[PDB]
Amino acid sequence: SEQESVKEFLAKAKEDFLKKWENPAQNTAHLDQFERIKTLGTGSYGRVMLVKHMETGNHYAMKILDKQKVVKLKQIEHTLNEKRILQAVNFPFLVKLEFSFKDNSNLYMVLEYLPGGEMFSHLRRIGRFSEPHARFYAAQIVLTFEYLHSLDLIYRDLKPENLMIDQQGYIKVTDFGFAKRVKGRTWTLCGTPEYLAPEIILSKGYNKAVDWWALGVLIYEMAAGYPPFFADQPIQIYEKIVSGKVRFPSHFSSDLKDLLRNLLQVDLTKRFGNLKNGVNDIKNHKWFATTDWIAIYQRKVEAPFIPKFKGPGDTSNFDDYEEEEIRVSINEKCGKEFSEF
Amino acid sequence: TTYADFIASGRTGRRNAI
Ligand SMILES: NC(=O)c1cccc2[nH]c(-c3ccc(O)cc3)nc12
Repeated sequence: SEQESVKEFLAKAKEDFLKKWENPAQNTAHLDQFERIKTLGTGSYGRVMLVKHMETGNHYAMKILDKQKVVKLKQIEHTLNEKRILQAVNFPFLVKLEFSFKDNSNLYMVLEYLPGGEMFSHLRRIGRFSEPHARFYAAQIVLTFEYLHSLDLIYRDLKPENLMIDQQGYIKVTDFGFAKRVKGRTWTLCGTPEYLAPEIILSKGYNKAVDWWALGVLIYEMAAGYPPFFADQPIQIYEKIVSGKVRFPSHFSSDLKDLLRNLLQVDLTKRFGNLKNGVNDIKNHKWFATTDWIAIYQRKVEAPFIPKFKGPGDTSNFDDYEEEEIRVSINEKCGKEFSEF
Repeated sequence: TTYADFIASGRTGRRNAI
């Protein structure tokens, strides 16, 4: 039975997660084991660098956080939770944390390198994705949220910026900074304005249904080339979200608009993914009728777009950033705060 | 058009979390 298979898989996956969650892996590498190639990304968190593991010649993306800045920006819990979740999860569409360690000044997350770059760049370059192209990425998100939500995990930051394309043209969810273990409800104001569910904006207690609303935003942005709610300032974006009046481009198929009306649903008792049949309301929708869910999960489906492969450490799909020094203090900074990292 | 409104706006780049 196909439904008996999913239940057994999820039961084993929960058991694997709880074990790693209870006793997280720590200090599984050292900085001297790597060679820096190029800064791939920057921000308040710190930076992401393409690195080369000296012994193997293998390439990885290394996220480096400055402990002092993390403490100053009050992101200690956010940083610890990001790493604790990432080392405990295992799914084909989730970025793998290969190693983690810390020194006197920094925290290091060595992640699987995704040379295809961000979906964001590909989407802005092409303008908009066709419906079968958008469908292929959407299907991977559906299976990822089904996995995360079974572990009582809410993602909270779905957007093309947090999705990256691998060598096979398959996607990977990246940033686990806003991911949270939620048994019942949560109230924290977090996520990206364009992707926020009305209940977050309205300061209500919320759950995993916020991720299904964000899926509706993602699908709309992939298909149209722009989000369903946009404006110059976040405040003006929020007013559009709470209004809920969605306009669809004329090129959107009827099956697409229908699915979108059910995901971009203000009423929590009517939003797909949040009803009696849970994820199956989405999986069995007409828009996903040509989707072979097992073939997507098993990565057997031919991707609609395969990025230009030019070596394992190729950086052509990333923007250039100022190459800043990696300073390591002689003095141990914030030792107590990052004890569990 | 809707795309034109978006393109001319200040939110076409990578968006930060709040
Ligand atoms: N994996 C990459 O190739 C990569 C490249 C550029 C920026 C990146 N940010 C992340 C990432 C992953 C997990 C996480 O909790 C936070 C950030 N991974 C990359």
